[PDB]
Amino acid sequence: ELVNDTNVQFLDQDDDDDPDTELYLTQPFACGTAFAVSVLDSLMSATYFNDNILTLIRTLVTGGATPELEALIAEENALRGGYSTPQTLANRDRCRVAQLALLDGPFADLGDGGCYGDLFCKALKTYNMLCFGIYRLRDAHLSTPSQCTKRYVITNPPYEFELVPTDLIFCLMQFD
Amino acid sequence: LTRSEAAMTVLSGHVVVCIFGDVSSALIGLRNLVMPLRASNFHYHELKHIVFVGSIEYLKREWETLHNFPKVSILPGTPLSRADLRAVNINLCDMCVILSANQNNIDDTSLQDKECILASLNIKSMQFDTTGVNIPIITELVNDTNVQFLDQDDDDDPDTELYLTQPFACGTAFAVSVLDSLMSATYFNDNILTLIRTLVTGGATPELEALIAEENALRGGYSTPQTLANRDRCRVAQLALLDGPFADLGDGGCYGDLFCKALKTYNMLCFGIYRLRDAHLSTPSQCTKRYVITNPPYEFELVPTDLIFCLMQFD
Amino acid sequence: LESVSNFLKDFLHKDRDDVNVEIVFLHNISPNLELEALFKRHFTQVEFYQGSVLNPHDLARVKIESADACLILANKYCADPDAEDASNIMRVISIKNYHPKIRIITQMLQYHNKAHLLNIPSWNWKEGDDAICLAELKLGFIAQSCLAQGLSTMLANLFSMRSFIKIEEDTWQKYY
Amino acid sequence: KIRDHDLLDKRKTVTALKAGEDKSIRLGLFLIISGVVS
Repeated sequence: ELVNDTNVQFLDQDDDDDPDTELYLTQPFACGTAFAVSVLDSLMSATYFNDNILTLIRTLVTGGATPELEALIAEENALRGGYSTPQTLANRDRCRVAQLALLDGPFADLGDGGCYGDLFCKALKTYNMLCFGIYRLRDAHLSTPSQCTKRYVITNPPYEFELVPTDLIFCLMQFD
Repeated sequence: LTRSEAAMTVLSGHVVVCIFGDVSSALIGLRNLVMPLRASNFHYHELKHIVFVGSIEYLKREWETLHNFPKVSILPGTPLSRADLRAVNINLCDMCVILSANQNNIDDTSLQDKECILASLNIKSMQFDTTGVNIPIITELVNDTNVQFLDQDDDDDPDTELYLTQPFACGTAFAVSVLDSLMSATYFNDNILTLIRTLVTGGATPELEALIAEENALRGGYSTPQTLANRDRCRVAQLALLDGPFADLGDGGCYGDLFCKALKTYNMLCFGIYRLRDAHLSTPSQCTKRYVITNPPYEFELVPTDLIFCLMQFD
Repeated sequence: LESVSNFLKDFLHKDRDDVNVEIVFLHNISPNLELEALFKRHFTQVEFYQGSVLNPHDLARVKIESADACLILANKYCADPDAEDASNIMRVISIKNYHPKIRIITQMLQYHNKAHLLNIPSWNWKEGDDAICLAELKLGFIAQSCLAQGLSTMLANLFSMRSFIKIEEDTWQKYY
Repeated sequence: KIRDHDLLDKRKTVTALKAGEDKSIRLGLFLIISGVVS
C-alpha cells in the first residue's frame, strides 16, 4: 500500500516516471502490485448515481457479509461460533474468485490462438465459471523472448480477442 | 465482576452509572453521587444497588473514597458495548446516569460531548424480549447548546435557553451552567443555600463534615438511642394516582383536595406534579415522556396517569 | 485542494449525461490558494459557502430541505481515526434532525464505528443511505488479490468514469 | 513520454445569464444615478 500516491514511481526500475500521470496509467498499479487508498475517492460518485453498486462490491469483496450477520457483530464484537444444521450447510453455495491457466487439458486445445468468445461460451455452458477478464504477460506481444514475469489486467475482452498459452483468466467458479 | 457473573446475578430497581473515564483523566468525586443514596432515611432492604460501568484504571482512583458503602459493584467495560449493558440488566433499572470525566482535554467548543451523546442513542435503540426508548436516562452536558441532539421530535433553535428545551423540561439533561444562577440567590438570601444543602446532600450537617475534613473517610459508628433518633428526616419520593388511597380523587378532582388530604392524613407535603406530555390531547399516543409542574394553583385538574412529588415521613 | 480533486474530476465527467446538479459546498474555514482557482475552473457548478453544518440556521440558508443528497467527506490522513469518524456521526445527526428524509452518503475510517448509524432512528439503508468504510474496502480489495493478483486494479477501474482511448502503438498499454 | 496528455472536451453556457444579468442591471443603475446627478 501507499499513503501518498505520487511515491508509486519508486516501486519499479524499468517504468517511465512522470509526476503528472494518474495512478491508473502507471505500470505497478496496472500490474496490481500497488494500491493507494485514494482510488476509492471515485466510489462516492458511483454510489450517488446508483445505490445498488456498493451492495455488489460488498458481497463480492467482504466474503458475502449479510446485514443479518453484521447485526451479531454489532452486538457482541466477536464472531460467535455456531452449531451446524442443514440450513446452515446449504448457505455455502456461493461463487468464489479464482484465476485459471490455459495449460490444463480442458482449455489447452483453445489456447494457441483461439478467440476469447469461444472460451467464454465453453466454460460457462460446461462448468458455470463466468470468465470475465484476462491477465496478460507484459511482453507477450513482442516477438523477442524476455524474462519479465510481470503482467497486466484486461477487463471484458471483446469476443473476437486473441489469446496465447501464457495468459491467465479471471473467473467466478462455483462451489461443490 | 465479569459479564458472566453479572448475568448470573439478578438486578432490578438498581442504578447504572456509565463513566467515560481514562488513566489520565481528572477525578469527578463519585463519593458525592453515592452519598445521598445511602441516607439513613432508607431501610436496609430499600437501598438501590449501584453498578458502575467503565475502565477499571479510572475506578481504582475513585474507589478508595467510597469502599465503606453497603451495596456497590463495578463491571469493567465500556458504555458503548451493548453486551455490557445487557449483562447489568439495564431494562429493569430505575436510573441510568451518563458522565464524562473528559471536558477539557479537547477544546473544540462543538465536538465536546460526542462520546456522551452516542451512549444515550445506544440505550434508546436497544430492544428486549419491547424497545429501549422507555428506559430512564439523565445525561450531563459540558456545553449546553448540544442539548438539541438528545431527542428527534423536539424543535431545534440555538437561541433558546435550556429551561425551554424539551429534554431539560423533561429532566433527562442537566448541564452545570444552570448553577450559575445560584450566585444571585445566595447573595440576596443567605438562608436559601443551606436549604438546598439539607434537601440534596442527604442532610450533611456542619458537625459531620468536620469529621470528613479531618480523616477524609466516613468513620463507622457504634449505635446508640441518640444516634437512632437522628434518622427521622423526610425523603423525596414520587407517587402514582392508581393506589387506593388517592385513586378516588384521580379522575378529575382538583389538586387542592389532594394536598389537604395527604398532608392531614400522612404528613406527605405534596408539592409538584409530573405530567404525561400528551395527556392534554384527546388522540392516544405512545410518548411515555413527562414534564414537571411546580406548585399547581389549588383548583388545578389532575388525571389518573399523573405522578406527584412529595416529602414522605420516615417510620 | 486534494480532497475535492478526485471527486470533482469524476462527478463532472464528460462521459455521463447532462446531470447538472452539482451546485454547492459547505464548511466553516474559508478556501485557500488554488482551491479558489479549482472552483473558478468550474465557475458554473460549485457555488461554495462559508458556514458550519452544526447550525440549523446555516442548513436553512443552504436550502438543504430541497437537496437530493448530502455527501460527507472525512480525512483518511487523520492523527486519530477513532476520533474523526465518531465526530462525523454527529454530522449525520445534525442533518437528520433538521430533515429526516434526505439521503446521506458518508465515509468511515474504522469498521466498528459503522454500527452507530443504525441507532439514528431515521437512518434507513433500504432508502439509499450508506457508509463507505475505508478500512473495510481497503483491506477487502487486498485480501481478494491473495486469491488472484490484479483483482484490486480490476475492481478499482470499474467505478471511475473513463473514456475509451485509441493507441496506434502495439505497447502493452494499448490493450489495457 | 507524456502519453496523449488529455482530451479537448467542454460544454457550458453560463447557465443562461449571470455575469450579463449583473452587468446590465449595474449599468442601468449607473445610468439612472448619473442621469439624476447630471
